Amino acid sequence: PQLPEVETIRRTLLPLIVGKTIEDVRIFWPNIIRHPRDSEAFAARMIGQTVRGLERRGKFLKFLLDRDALISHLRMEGRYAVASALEPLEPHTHVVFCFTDGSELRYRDVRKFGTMHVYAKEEADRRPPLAELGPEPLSPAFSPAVLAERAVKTKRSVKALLLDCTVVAGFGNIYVDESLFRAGILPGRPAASLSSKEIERLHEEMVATIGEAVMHLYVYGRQGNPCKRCGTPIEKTVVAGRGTHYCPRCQR
DNA sequence: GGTAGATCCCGAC
DNA sequence: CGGGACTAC
Ligand SMILES: [Zn+2]
Repeated sequence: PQLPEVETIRRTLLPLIVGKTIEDVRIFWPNIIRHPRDSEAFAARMIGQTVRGLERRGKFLKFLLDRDALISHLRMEGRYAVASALEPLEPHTHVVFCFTDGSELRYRDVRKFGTMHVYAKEEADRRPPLAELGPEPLSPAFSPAVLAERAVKTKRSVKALLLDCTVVAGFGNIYVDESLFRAGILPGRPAASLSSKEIERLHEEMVATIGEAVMHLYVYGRQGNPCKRCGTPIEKTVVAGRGTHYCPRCQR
């Protein structure tokens, strides 16, 4: 799930778990648990705590309990469901939080790339994976000025810059490619090569693109198909180690 | 310190 | 082969 999907999850999941008390935590793939390193300590500390809130930072979910926060990332294919402890689990279920009311919060992930970290609430923001996370793309904290400052100080491509979690929180591949197209900027452009005008335009499109989604693709996954604006075949290459889609006419 | 690289998984190729 | 977010040049 990308940022907008994670926000939907945050909004929809909260009422399904708020006020419920954890009675057990069951772990079927320990590698998902990143802190405490010992999955048994992770499970033990959560028992007896009640879910009080659910927040989002980038693509991370932050479950707020009594004492602790659970920081969860779903990566490409992770998903949460709330269901009865009486029913068989769905395939690829790796972590289950059992509540005293007989319901469960279940984490599924066919790829097993997801991560979970638990810390005392007051420590979560200064520990991995939240430490160093950049500003929310939809917050005034993410400004053209902030973007420009990062762009000038690097030799990397503009795409690499936007994918950097320290630059902006949870701005995914699909939105990077779409935003760059809408801004008329080639993904392989050196970040430092962007004019003040281009930085302003890029910020504008980043906010518009992801903002619209949080509330029709031009290039992403459209290689070999005509550009919706000019008819030129969309091309796909590798930039910043990722599949990258662009129109060679609209973007410069 | 900045930057790339190794790293995890497994279904679709 | 792809992909989000600790180690070594
Ligand atoms: Zn075009």
